[PDB]
Amino acid sequence: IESIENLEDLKGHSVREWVSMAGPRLEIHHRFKNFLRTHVDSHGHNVFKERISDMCKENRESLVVNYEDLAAREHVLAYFLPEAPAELLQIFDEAALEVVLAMYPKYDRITNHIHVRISHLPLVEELRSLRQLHLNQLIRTSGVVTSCTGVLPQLSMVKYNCNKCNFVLGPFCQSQNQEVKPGSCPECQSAGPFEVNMEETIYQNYQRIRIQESPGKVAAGRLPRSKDAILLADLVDSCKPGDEIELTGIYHNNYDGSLNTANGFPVFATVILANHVAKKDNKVAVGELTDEDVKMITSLSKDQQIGEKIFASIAPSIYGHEDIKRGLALALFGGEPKNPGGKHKVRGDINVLLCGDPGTAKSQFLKYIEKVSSRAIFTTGQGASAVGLTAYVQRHPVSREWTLEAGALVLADRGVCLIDEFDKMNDQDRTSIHEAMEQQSISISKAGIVTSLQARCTVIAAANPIGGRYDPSLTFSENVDLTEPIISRFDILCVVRDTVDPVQDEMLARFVVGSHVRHHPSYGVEPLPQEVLKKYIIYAKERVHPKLNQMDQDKVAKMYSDLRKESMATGSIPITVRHIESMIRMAEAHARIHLRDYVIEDDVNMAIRVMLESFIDTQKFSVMRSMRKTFARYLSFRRDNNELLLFILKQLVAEQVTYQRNVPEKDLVDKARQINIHNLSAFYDSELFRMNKFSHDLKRKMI
Amino acid sequence: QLYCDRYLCDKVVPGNRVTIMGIYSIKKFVGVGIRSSYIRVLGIQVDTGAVSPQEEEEFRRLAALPNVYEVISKSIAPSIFGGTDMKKAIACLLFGGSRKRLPDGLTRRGDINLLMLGDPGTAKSQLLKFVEKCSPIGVYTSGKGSSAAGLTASVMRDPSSRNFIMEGGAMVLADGGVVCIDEFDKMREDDRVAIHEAMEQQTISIAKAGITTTLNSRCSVLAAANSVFGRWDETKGEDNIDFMPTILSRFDMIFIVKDEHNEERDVMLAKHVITLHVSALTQTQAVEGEIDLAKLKKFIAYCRVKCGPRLSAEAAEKLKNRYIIMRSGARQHERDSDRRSSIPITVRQLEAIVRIAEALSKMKLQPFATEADVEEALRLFQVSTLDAA
Amino acid sequence: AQAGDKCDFTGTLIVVPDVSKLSTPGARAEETEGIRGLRALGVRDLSYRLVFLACCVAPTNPTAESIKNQMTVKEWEKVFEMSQDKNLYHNLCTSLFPTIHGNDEVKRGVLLMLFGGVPKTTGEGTSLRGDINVCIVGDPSTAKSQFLKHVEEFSPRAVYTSGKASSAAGLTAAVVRDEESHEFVIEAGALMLADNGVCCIDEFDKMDVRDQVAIHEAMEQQTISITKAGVKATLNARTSILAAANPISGHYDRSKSLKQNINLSAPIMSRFDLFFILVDECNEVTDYAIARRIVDLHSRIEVYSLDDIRRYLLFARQFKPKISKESEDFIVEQYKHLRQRDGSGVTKSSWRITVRQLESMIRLSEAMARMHCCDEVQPKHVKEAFRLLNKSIIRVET
DNA sequence: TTAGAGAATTGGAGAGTGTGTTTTTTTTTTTTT
DNA sequence: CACACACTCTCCAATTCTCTAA
Ligand SMILES: Nc1ncnc2c1ncn2[C@@H]1O[C@H](COP(=O)(O)OP(=O)(O)NP(=O)(O)O)[C@@H](O)[C@H]1O
Ligand SMILES: Nc1ncnc2c1ncn2[C@@H]1O[C@H](COP(=O)(O)OP(=O)(O)NP(=O)(O)O)[C@@H](O)[C@H]1O
Ligand SMILES: [Mg+2]
Ligand SMILES: [Mg+2]
Ligand SMILES: [Zn+2]
Repeated sequence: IESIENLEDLKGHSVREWVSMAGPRLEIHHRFKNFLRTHVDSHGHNVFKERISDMCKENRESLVVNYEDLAAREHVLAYFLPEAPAELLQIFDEAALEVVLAMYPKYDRITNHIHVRISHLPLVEELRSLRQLHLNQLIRTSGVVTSCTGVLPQLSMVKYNCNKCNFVLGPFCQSQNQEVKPGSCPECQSAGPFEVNMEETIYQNYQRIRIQESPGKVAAGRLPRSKDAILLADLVDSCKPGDEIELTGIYHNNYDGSLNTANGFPVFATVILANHVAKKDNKVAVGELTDEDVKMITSLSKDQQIGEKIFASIAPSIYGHEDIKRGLALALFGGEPKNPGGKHKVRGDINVLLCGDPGTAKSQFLKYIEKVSSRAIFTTGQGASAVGLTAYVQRHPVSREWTLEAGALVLADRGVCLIDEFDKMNDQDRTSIHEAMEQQSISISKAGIVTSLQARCTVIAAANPIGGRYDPSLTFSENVDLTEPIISRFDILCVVRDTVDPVQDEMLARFVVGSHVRHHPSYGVEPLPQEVLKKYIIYAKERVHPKLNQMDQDKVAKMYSDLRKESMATGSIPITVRHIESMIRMAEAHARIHLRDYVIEDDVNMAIRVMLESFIDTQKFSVMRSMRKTFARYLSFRRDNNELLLFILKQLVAEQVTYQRNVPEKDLVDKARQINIHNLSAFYDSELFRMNKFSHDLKRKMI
Repeated sequence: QLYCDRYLCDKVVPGNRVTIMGIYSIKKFVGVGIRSSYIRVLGIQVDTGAVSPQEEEEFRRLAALPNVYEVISKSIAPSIFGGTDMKKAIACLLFGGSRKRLPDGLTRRGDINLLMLGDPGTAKSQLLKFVEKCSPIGVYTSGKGSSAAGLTASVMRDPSSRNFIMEGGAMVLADGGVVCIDEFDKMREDDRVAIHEAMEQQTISIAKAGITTTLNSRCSVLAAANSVFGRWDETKGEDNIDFMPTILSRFDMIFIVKDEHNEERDVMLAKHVITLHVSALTQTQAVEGEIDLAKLKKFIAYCRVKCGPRLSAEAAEKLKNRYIIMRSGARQHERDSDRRSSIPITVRQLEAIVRIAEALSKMKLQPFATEADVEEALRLFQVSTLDAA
Repeated sequence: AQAGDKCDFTGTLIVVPDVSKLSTPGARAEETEGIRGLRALGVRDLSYRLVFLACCVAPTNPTAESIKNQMTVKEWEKVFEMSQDKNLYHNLCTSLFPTIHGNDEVKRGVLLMLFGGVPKTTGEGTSLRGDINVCIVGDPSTAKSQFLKHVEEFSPRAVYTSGKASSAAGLTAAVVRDEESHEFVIEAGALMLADNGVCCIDEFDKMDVRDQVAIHEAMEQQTISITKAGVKATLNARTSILAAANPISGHYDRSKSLKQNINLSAPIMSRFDLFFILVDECNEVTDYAIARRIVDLHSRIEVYSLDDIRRYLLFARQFKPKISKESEDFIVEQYKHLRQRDGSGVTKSSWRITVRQLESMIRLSEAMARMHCCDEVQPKHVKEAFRLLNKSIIRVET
């Protein structure tokens, strides 16, 4: 077969038969092999070497190709791909298998076929806009998955035992169109009750989903359109009911006598043969992270001011509210679940309650967390129910047996449940979340179903006080209207007030008007870009797991004991035992923010500060100052310790001068590791050595 | 779906945890080439009706040693600081009394019902989660997430054949064991009145859609609840309880649990919690002076199936006189208050004391309950009587 | 064509057989008696039903570039005339509200509510509200409902509704069982139907509790979040609200503040950009003028037309004014003035000046610049917006 | 030039094969009570 | 199961082609 120098001249054919014949088929095969081997990104890095290597590391049998890259590098393949998608995807699968077995010669033991998936295809279509013009073409659509079958085995290459003799009928390919009837046995011509040879038959995973238009893209009072889609092989369980997805697939039609007799006209059934599923929720998975991305994340973690940067990156368009940003950062990164002895589970997720005045950006904080977090569920007040929050039982739509279904807390199982207008809920709806908040489970005993579902989510709620205005004359317990069991289930408990303060009002006004200028259609520390923050968050949550070695038990124990005393004194907030475990969770969350594999006293002091400041915030005006001096003098607001390193430096300089008269930074840091004062960067940024005329340089190491 | 064959039939029941060994296969007599799959079971390993003789004689030893009650109580929820009387009552609930049928055919309940009621953050849910895992038969359900039909038993039509069938609820699934009803104050009153018969008579009489029967629900109810005002709020007294006297009289013990703010208690509790969180990485080493959960589960099952005690005569005399004294005290307390207490002291509470004494003896595999057992039962019950008065 | 539309269908009446009875080589076959004797029909009988086959559909009685190309040169000239008109503010007010006697400030507020601000999206993806919300409180004898009627009959895509619900879905949304599927589905409310429009809510003081709660999310975040059995949804409610309300006990008292005169809570109060109050003064000359105007509208009648204002509004709303630095300084200083003035009554139950009122000033100045088709907001626009906002604060206090 | 006797082709009768069929109750959930 | 429809195949004989005599 001679190489074909121009695929583009169809010479009167259509694309389907043109690429079906051998010459153009081999030319397409070689072009796709060369594309995979030689395509490089803007930095010159061979992207497909990395992608195939990751696929073979993880045994995933599927290779995502970016259509933008294909169109940029090899034009005619991008030209023919949407016109004859089945044929070219078959050729691409063959070529990808050749390249994969060139890279990893033993990968045939793991797979026998590589599925090339296409992403970022510009041929986006609305479900309501699909026409007969799109038939047998590669389309891209969006919608919410509303139904899913179980993963079912489907015949792909089926063999039949002959009904009389021992012969086996040849491989017949399943089509998605009709049942394959064997015909007659070529040995003996019998055509009786044939039966499938299960052992010699090749099966494939099958899953039929129904997607419909997303409820925010449909018009009000209008019914949504929907399509069936077939997921085959490793595309099964790419989505669940409720998932917003983008779906690339072949728009396929076949004759259906049922539709013909339903309509009275020869109407053909339609289905999408899915090629690529991408959840609009998970725009970036952990598998999508490249070596550049993880190198960026790990190098960025070494900044040593990263905690302030991460805190500042929480809702960068909101002035002030540094304590809110801190608490939301800790909740967003989260702690670690633990189960000592396999018999005592304790939650790792941190729950947050933002109570306070109108127009104080509580809802804006909640919508920011919704936007930034993967697996965010947002709900509001009366719009939620006990049943809808937790889980619900219904007659199955077609078969009519009772079936359990996932509520918001179950759907957010490794994510965030956001409850705006939390005080406006019904008590019966609000009490439903207790088990999910603490025990991280939802137990249902209804209509013959008796089971517990996992609801390991983090609850971030927003509320108003009684009368819609916080009263410093009263404590939090006196003006919230919530009760102790629900108040104690929130680890971080924030009060936001809108009191007059002219200088802060001027700065806030300038920030707000500057924001309106910046975002037109066209604290000090600087934040991360939000894309980088999302990548950092998912890496920190999935690839990093803090472990607590010690936390200086005496400090936290004494703190908890007298925090209990003052809570009993004022009645401002119940403290129970949950606040201790909140301390451990917040320490683990700060360690995760710093990407530490092990928790340290830096994290413990951060958690201590958060707890004490919020508890102080719950108090009245006069009581608040006395509480401030109480917990500040006696307990640990460990701001800095520069004096010890200062006189260690002075002592070392005095001894060195005395030695020389009659590498100092190495001497200093040696003493700083000998004594438990290891955070020396703070001393090097502080003024105490500077006005004493010392200085530092990481290269010269002289001071 | 699982296909079992010959002796694998009735080797398991709903609620069992299993490891199946079998052939993944299609049935062979939505889509075109779709085939329904199932596992043809070739072996069943119930993860955990028989005790090996070595386990058997070790259980005899464990019952024989003199401080078995204390060892069991320390084995109940070892990760929980304090609550020793509550753990002891839970041990009595786990072992249960002795069920009896009298000469006239009337049955007397053997199981013990326990209600924990009060302040938040007092490990009530952790105790329920322990008991559900430690009991040989045990189910956990939230009061909010349950209904009358789903608790006792439900009636429904089958798509395979248009006839009405029964499906067991929590009580039926836990028949022979414990139902751990968390959030017990949250369930609806109409759903709460469903379990009265299953609590006392230990039966569920259904007459619905033509099918009329009486199922068995011989199970303990261990319930957790909060006060009406969240915390107990000690000035309120009887207004802290919205439960009816009917449901409250069906509970053998009602532990009103109050979170006591004491400084040394708080320091010890905090150090315990911090050490508990710290020790998660320590390879799960064995411990002295207590029973592992997997062993205590088997021991409870063995004692339940083997030993049913009775009261001795002198022990019964002691119980009689103490009951009369307690009844007079309760009457005079209600008269002095000029108001009815939410917790009534009834003949079911007498029989509850009897059941607790029998459970204490069953821990030791003794055919008879002694005055010591009756005294300990009365000591545990007088916490519930403290909770009444 | 969509369900509820009244359409003229042009085509043919045809007859469609029961095709399930017909057996052919392509496909085999699946109280009145049909016609018989066809080979394809066998021993069965063929019934018929009448079906209309429409070659054309139309209604029975009916981008920026898209607007430009759709409209005509004469319409361009009229748009340019209005853009260059002096006294355009009051001209548009009088043209939109001819039946209304007086209440010239309420007319201005409603006009700027129609023009609206510029929506924006933050760097983190959260949205900043562009729509303007206005509430008209007054005695039942005043013109509060007539403002809503004029707005609704002027503007397209607008809804009129009472605070009390005519349906299971009231203002926001509801969840009801499908009669065909026996399945829980959304029923859309007035705000959802008014998405990207104006919702004129009369008797706003009489909301049901579900709407009283969900209006919090609908008025500021412009979404309605539903979490019930069988349905999880975030429903867009990008609507400008024109509310009308009655004082408690049915009449206003000027000695009391508006917070004392109406039952709206402080969270609901903070949502509205402008508040207006109508008191029925027992003034004989005003009654004289009212009767004259009404009977003239009924007898004699038998500046600008509403169609012209529709075209000009549709043209002008595509403008996106930017904030000048000097106008930014003016907004900042005006908000500092407003906040420190509110500090004199913050301890004594004022309509406390939240950040929402700063952003309402921004929205109102942007609406002014849109009305004048300006590329950039100016201190004159900021001053007029501040005038309306400040007068609303003062009238709310007393 | 017509038509009639013998041989070959086409019409259709009928023998044989394969396919399809005979209001009711309990429970949930949201909204309305 | 069993009793009607629906469909195919085969054989039989009736009509038309070819060659001859009246
Ligand atoms: N400190 C702030 N910085 C920036 N914008 C702010 C700030 N405080 C309030 N806002 C703005 O105020 C508006 C209202 O915010 P929102 O989150 O709805 O308030 P809220 O906390 O939800 N009050 P409420 O809904 O009654 O409970 C938004 O446009 C915010 O951007
Ligand atoms: N004495 C204790 N020892 C150890 N952990 C404890 C103790 N008391 C409370 N906790 C912890 O507190 C948390 C809450 O426990 P939980 O079982 O929910 O108590 P509860 O009384 O049921 N709370 P509530 O449902 O609001 O009444 C868990 O993480 C427990 O481990
Ligand atoms: Mg809010
Ligand atoms: Mg609990
Ligand atoms: Zn054969």
